[PDB]
Amino acid sequence: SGAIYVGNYRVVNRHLATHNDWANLVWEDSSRDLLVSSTTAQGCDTIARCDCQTGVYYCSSRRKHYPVSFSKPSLIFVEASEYYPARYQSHLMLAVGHSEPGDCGGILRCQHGVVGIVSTGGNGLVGFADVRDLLWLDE
Ligand SMILES: NC(=O)[C@H]1CCCN(C(=O)Cc2cccc3occc23)C1
Ligand SMILES: [Zn+2]
Repeated sequence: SGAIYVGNYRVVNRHLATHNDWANLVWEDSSRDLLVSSTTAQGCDTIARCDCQTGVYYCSSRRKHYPVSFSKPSLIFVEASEYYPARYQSHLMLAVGHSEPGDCGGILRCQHGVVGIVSTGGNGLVGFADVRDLLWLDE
């Protein structure tokens, strides 16, 4: 579990979105596993606007932060799940690192701010849904 809070927005994994998130929907994309909903309170996360390929993520299943090198956002095949059929997930970045299903929502950050959130994993890999292209999150 986990979310990004920036301005009047809440960014979460689309497969973990709540009834409240869907009742206050701003935008959602199944191909990215992202959903953004509106909030009454003000968010203070800084979103990174960069092409960094190194950063640090939070891994809830270990209660620890890990440094990682990660790939550029791209279309990566993801096996079928209870939430989606087998498909290519777009805007996804992979890294070598520990992850378990409950790790989704953990933030990945570089020196510039929030890069994205854990969205996939398995076999010593961890996948992050990128958020750096969503320029509208700031205004
Ligand atoms: N974006 C998707 O389509 C997700 C939906 C839920 C399932 N999923 C996973 O990758 C499950 C998983 C296994 C093992 C380590 C994992 O770390 C994070 C997630 C995960 C794909
Ligand atoms: Zn950066």
